[PDB]
Amino acid sequence: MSHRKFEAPRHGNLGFRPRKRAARHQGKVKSFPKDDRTQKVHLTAFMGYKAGMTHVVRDLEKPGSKMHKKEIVEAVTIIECPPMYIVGLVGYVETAQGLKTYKTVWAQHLSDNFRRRLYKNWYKSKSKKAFTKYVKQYETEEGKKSIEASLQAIKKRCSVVRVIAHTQVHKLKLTQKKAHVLEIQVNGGSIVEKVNFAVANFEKTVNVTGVFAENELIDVIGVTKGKGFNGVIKRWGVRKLPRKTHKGLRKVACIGAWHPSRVSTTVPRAGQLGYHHRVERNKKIYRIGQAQPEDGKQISTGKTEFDLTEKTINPMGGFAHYGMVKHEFLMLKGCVAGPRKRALTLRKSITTQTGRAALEKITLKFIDTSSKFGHGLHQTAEDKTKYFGVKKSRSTKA
Amino acid sequence: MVLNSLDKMIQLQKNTANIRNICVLAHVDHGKTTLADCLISSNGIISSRLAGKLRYMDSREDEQIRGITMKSSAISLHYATGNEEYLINLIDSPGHVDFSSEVSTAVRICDGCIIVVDAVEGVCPQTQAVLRQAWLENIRPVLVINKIDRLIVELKFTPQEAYSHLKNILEQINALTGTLFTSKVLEERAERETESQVNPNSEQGEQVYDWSTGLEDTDDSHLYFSPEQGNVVFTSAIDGWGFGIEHFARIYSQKIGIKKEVLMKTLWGDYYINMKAKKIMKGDQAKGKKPLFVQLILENIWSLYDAVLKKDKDKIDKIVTSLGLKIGAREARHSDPKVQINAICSQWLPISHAVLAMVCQKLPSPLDITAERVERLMCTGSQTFDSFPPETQALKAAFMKCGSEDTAPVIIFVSKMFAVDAKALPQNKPRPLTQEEIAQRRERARQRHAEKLAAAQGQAPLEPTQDGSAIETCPKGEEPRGDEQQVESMTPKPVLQEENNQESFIAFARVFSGVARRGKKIFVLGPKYSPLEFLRRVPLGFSAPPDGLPQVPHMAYCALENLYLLMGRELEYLEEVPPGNVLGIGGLQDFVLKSATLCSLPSCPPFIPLNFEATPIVRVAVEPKHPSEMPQLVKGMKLLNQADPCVQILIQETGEHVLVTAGEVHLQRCLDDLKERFAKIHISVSEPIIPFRETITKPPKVDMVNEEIGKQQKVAVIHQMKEDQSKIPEGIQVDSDGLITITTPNKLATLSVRAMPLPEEVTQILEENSDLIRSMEQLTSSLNEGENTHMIHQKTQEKIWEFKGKLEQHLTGRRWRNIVDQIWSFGPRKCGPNILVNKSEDFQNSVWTGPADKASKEASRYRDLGNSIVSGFQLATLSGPMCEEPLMGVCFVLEKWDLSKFEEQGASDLAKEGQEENETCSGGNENQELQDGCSEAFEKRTSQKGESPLTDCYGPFSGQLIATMKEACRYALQVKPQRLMAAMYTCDIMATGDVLGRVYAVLSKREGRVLQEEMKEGTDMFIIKAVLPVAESFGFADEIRKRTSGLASPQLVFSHWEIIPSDPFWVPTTEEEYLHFGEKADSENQARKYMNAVRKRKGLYVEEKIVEHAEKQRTLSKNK
Amino acid sequence: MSKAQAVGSNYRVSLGLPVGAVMNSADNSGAKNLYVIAVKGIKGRLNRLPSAGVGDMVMATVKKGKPELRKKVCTGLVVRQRKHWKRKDGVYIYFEDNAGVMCNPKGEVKGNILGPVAKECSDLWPKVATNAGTIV
RNA sequence: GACGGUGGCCAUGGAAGUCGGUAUCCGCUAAGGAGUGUGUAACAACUCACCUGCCAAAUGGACUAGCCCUGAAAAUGGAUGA
RNA sequence: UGCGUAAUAGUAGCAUGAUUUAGUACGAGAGGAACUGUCAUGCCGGAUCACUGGUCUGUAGGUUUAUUUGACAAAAUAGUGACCUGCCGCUACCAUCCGUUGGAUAAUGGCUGAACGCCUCUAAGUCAGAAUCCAUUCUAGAAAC
Repeated sequence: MSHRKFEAPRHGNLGFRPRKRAARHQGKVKSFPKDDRTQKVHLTAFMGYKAGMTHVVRDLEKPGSKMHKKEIVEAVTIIECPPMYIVGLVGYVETAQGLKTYKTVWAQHLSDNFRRRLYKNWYKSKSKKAFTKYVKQYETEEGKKSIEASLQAIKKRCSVVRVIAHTQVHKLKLTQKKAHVLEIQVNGGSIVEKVNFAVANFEKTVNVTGVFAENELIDVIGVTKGKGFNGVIKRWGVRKLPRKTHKGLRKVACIGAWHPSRVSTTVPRAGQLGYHHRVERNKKIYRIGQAQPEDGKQISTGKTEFDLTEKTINPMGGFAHYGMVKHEFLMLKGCVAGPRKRALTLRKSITTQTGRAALEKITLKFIDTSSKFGHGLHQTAEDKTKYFGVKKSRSTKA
Repeated sequence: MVLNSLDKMIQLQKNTANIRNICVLAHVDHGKTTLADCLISSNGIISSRLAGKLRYMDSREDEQIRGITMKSSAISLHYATGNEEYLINLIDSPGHVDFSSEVSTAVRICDGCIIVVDAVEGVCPQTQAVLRQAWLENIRPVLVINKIDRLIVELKFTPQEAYSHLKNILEQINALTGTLFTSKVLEERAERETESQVNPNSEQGEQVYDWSTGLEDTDDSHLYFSPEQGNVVFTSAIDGWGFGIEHFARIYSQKIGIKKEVLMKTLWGDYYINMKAKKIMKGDQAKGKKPLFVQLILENIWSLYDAVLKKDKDKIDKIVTSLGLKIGAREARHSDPKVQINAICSQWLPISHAVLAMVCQKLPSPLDITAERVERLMCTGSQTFDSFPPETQALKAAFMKCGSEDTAPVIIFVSKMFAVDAKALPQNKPRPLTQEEIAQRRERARQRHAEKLAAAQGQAPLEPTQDGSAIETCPKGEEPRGDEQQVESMTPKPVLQEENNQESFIAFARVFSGVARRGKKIFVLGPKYSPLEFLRRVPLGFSAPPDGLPQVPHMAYCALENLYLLMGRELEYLEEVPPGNVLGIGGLQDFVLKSATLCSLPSCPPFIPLNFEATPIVRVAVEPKHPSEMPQLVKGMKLLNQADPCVQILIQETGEHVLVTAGEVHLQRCLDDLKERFAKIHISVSEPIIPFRETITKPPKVDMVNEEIGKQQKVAVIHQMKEDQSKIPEGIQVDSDGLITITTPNKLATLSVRAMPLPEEVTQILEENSDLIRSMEQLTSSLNEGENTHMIHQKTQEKIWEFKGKLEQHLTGRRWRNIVDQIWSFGPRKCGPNILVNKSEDFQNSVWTGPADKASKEASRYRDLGNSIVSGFQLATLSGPMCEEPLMGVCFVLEKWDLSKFEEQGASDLAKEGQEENETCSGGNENQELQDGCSEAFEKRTSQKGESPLTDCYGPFSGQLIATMKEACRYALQVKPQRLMAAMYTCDIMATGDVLGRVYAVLSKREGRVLQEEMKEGTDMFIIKAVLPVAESFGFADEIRKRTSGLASPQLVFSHWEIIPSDPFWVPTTEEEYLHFGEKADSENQARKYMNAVRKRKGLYVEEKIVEHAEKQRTLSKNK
Repeated sequence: MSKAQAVGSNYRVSLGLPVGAVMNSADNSGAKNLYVIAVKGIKGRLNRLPSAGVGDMVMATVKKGKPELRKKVCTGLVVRQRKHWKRKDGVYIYFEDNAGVMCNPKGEVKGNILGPVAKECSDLWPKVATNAGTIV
């Protein structure tokens, strides 16, 4: 039979067809640009943490429009961006099969990441004395010799190198019992230059200010929300059981025809809802913030008008299940993969682009503070409510 | 001028001979934008071009490039400059693209016009049609050359090309000049030169100092190759320009000190100043140096453009300064590149200071040029004029001073009326009746009331904005509404719109009248006024009221409270017009009828009869849709008359549902009009048009017609005429090879006829229709004719003193003067080419004397058998050799008709007849109280004696007899040899060397032949003569245009009709004859379908009766 | 047809209902109702109504009105969608009940537009803007 | 190089070799059809037929049949068996 | 036991409108374009929930019926009593944000250029060049390292 329509796209993109539970609970990387700019200060990739969204008015700069400048609310994603410490370097080697991890070169600086790659060794699923240093942590003073030996090797071996980076989160409230390691392929400059830079980094602990700009197109990588064993009516864009008189709950109806006489791989079918990676591309970003702790706490936006009367940006309270901000942040234009205990591995776009409203530098006005039943608009609404009474409303719920 | 009012103009408008009528005109409205733009700025009652371009005027660059976009509009453009009035008024006549009556009509609404001629093409059907009328009238039209800032801005050339362009224009115009008039000496003047001032005392005297040199008119007083006393112009409008030669001169004057007149002459052609210190030495007047425009004047302009393009702020200013004028205000206010130019060209633009003087110089009074424009169009007719002695009561003295009377009687003239049920602004309400209030409004509704209107509109329903400063302020025409009243006034009420309901009395037209006032009476004339009709196209002249002379006798007056063109609309304030004006009838009048000239006089010789036809006779016999709207069409056609000069509504020749037009698309336009801008009905069109003439080539052979041209033995003339029809309906009894008789009763009452050719000149006059309907019927009751008897003879030669038939006369001796009375049915329309031949005093009660047609001649009695003859042989002349259509190009002959035949032929048909009527034989002399046989004897004076013993009351019954005459005749024609005499217009096509061949090709394609060529004396233009049929001559001009670039100009003159090879047939109506089977191509041609929907035409005649009668549908044919 | 939007299309589609929804005529012409046949520009897909415009042109009919205007399709203009929307602004215009007007195929509204008209619609169709003193 | 009687006769202001049609003949020459086209309003101009210069030995048509190609598109992925 | 590699497989964005161009080219006219740029939409695909809308065992609060607990009160039963609000949450082109760039070719247009003194996009050789092809980007990650 013809079909008989036209459209029937495979309801859903075939491009994510395995649709498993993606392993890495940080945005796993497998992709970076390439360069030899004298500026090698760019590392490619940070990693922040989502702790909710808020919204913002900003007058927009895109002449040709119905109005060239005009107030508009845009939603906006905010992410705690703590310090990336870099416990070591990993070199590489160019080859037929791809590349390879001959073996790492870790300096010293920190050892908190260590008691996360741990509490799992030998009988009874787990123990708390190390049985293994067998793919792991070296010494300190009798470690740097090795680096010296092997730096030269990686200096010569032209295959690219990435930094063994990691974020700090026990410094946030989340207390993550998972190890939060991440590679960051250093780009620009000579191989030698890159390795030197990496070496230098071990002495320090970078933050996102150096990586991205206030106006900078990221490709966020995360893990979407894992919504559970779930149905085809809900897993794809398929129209449902045609009638009430029909006899199914969870169906397509046809699932592939007598046709080639086995079912086809590609046919709408229920499984589990996307907890995949994906790579949302070209998030322009509106602001890097300054870090809250030890002053900067009462300063997230500055002057009255265009930054408005002082405040923290954060959404109030401890939340019944969730996180509240305490470090510098990134204001990504709306939406990112997953919810609010979820690692947004960031990387600058592969093909950094001029276009139009990819780079257009941008300014803000009013900015929200969430939940309406119980609270209002941060410091101002705090005051008014209080004035009205302290028996009625003030706006603080622990 | 920014400030002018109507209070000042009304007083100065009263006086005459110092007003000067001027008008805007073009070939297809090309260069209309330019002319108008410059004028708008000048005019003060519209408050400049800031609050300008109101009251219908759509400016466009497409037009400039080359574009028609025709429109019927008018802006009130009076000027109270100095101490005088100037009735210009922006006339925008749409005209028509092909030659026509329409073109003649629309274009003639102009006095002292400026004419834009040749866009980027000449010798077209466009240019020789609209402006054909304008250059014929000696009204001193000035040569307006096309846009020159196209050569500076768009194409980007140096000012040296301007000269070239000018030359080209002149060349183009030369051709135009050589269509009419003569242009052998004017080809020398189609160049660019200034041969004066070559002497040493002139080259450094009048070039340093002023002195004077002549700029007066030479040879021609039209638009051909003349300065017109310094009013030639180079009209542009890309940022608005109002300039020409005078402007150029002025600048030159300012540099050192030379007179303007001198400079203008220099600038018309080429002149060579060396520029050492404005002194020249000879040697450069035979070899050259450098022309003026690229040296100075246009050079500056060019420089300015360049500056603008690059973007310089001070450079432009410097250039302006150099150019010899002020630099303006907007130099450091805006960024000002084009803005500066715009600013300057609002200060520069008011031409009233310069041009008015020039106009005055050109034209001392409108009284002078009126005498030269009476003899150039219709005023008595196409034959004679009012300027000649024919029709001279009090016209020659009148139109020397212009108008009919100085106290304003009003007249009429067609220029196409406005569309009703859309505009209906002339009303009987207080604010138009009060002439002052309206005037006030007009002067205040440009940019002053606009603000108020705006305020009213945006802030009446409340809350346009939400939380804004619109409702907070609540403006009453204060600070907010003051803005947006300088680029274009938003909602200004431009034409003073209809406050109260529609009462349509709108009209466009022209009238020349004296000092008219409010509450002025005029004697309204009827729907058909005979006296007026009797005055035009003849030498008669007289003024008397109705005493039963017209159809409707009337003694009633109609009011006329204003004179309007609808330029400022409604009943205007400016009504005190001088002798000669561009406005038409006003008040409560839109009657611009053909036979009713609205005047204060009860009757008078009409000053202008309606326009003449470019190509004679374009018609179509359409019919309407839905039953109640049948008279609606007719009604509409009364309004159509008002609009266009020709439509068949007055005097029924072809019935009232027929158009009469001259043109290619004119007819089409007319058709569309009565669905749209008159009656709002919908009608069945039929684009197949013009039935051709059906000519019989030669007589029939020996059968029952012994007087004949010998034999008809041919296979085919073009298609077969023998085996296609006839020989078996009534041919089984008699005639083998054809059929020229009948045998229904079978030799109780039979006849035989012949169709000879007739000479062509004779035919032409017959078909013109000089004879009347009363000339052929009822001469005893009415007056007995005398002048008409000889005229007929002079055309068709036959008389009652001819007892050797038609043959003698046709051959030998043409143009005799004798009496052609006692004729029943002279032709198909009773004024045509056919005639029933008297070759007998009396056969046997047949073929002598009409129903009451007499020459004072009788053998025994006037009594005979005229009732059965006249009705029968009328139908014989109206069914041709293929059924239907009139016999045209033919002189009919009746060999014999015999009633009371006591002989008979034994057969079945005869037997049947006998059974039916119960007669032993036919008669009239005898009776048995049975049968009929009506005659002229009974109604005239009872019984018949002398010529016969008893009166005819016996033989086959009258109806049957009538039927049978038609039949035999029909048969005879069908068998005779025949060819299609196609309708023709000769094409006297004005052509040039390269586009003769192309023209010929077209002719070849669409029938005909080139006869000969006539060459114009002393020019490259010719005029080719060639015959071309009428049906194919439609859409001809367009085709020509398509073929090349309209380089050949067609004009279809009527040169009779000719015999050309095409199959002259159409399937016979009788089914016995269709058993032979006329072919679907050759006996049903596409050229020969002019009959199914191209022949519903009867004011006079078009009757076709159903043949054969014999009692009932059971008793008609039983043994037959 | 017509078509002239805008600049932009004044952003996203929103409706009060697609095909088969009555909205008032809001017009001096004696159309008293407007019932949708379909909407212009809807290219559409498998099973999906041709859905109401925010201020866009529709194939419509006079279901209850003047009998002269009754029957015969008519291009119209939606003026206010009962069912709501957010604009590039951060407001949510919402109305009492759906409404539009019968119009010319160059967009032009016939008489004068009754009641309130969303500004987007006005922007889209200049005639609409012209022929009303309420544009909110 | 590719001329003359000559605008041959027709049609035709004109169509001269060449809108188109007909007869289609001769002079002089190595050589040139009352002319293959392009083109010209039409003549011309160019190009061809037709003749010679130079290069310097092969060339031109018309078919015939061997393989290859064109024809030669249909439905799960794909079969000289691979 | 870390952090990686990526063979293999799959693969996604597709299309319109307005505007500029421009009432310019083009065109006798009537009519009437494009390359580029600009702003939006349709459908589709991936997310999300700042906003709004949706819902309610949050039985969170109120309003009310009947009943029961002597009344007040506070509770129950009514299998969530009904009704109005209504959080977190999940979710709606019933909201929001996001969907790239290199080589390789096709047709086709050439270039030099023979076979075949010329001539030819072709035979040797090669230039440009599709929604195409394959990569880039993106999903999974081999009894693969």
